[PDB]
Amino acid sequence: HMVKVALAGCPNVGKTSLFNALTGTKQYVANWPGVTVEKKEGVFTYKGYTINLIDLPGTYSLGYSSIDEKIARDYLLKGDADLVILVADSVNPEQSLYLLLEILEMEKKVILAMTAIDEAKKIDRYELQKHLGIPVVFTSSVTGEGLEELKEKIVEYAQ
Repeated sequence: HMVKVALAGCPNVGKTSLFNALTGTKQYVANWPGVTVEKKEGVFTYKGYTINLIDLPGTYSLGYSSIDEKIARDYLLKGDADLVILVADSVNPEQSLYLLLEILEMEKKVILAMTAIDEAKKIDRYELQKHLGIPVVFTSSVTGEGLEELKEKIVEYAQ
């Protein structure tokens, strides 16, 4: 099967690192349609599923007026993605949780991928997940921690 998965997040939450760890060199850069804003897109396979991962511009809010947010908002409204992975900073999750509320308006199928889990130690996952009613995965792009659990969640939504 094919699955289209959008990666969303505020600026500086490790979204590029996570994108790179998932796609490796199987990615390429182009421009979003009609604008100069760069688009990264890539592919990986997991357990028979081919996943097209599209990196959305960083956004504090989908409602803002800059081109970055218009791009992300428009893409999420036109629900081409099958699900969304929201990349979130573990140390300071407030902005990510705000964005999550906005995204849930447009797409109910969301996975929360927490980053900076190593620094953070220096959150009860099951508790955060029970609260939110969506899967929450703790990831480290560097060690690969949590990436298997993330991909497993992608295929669960896909079905």
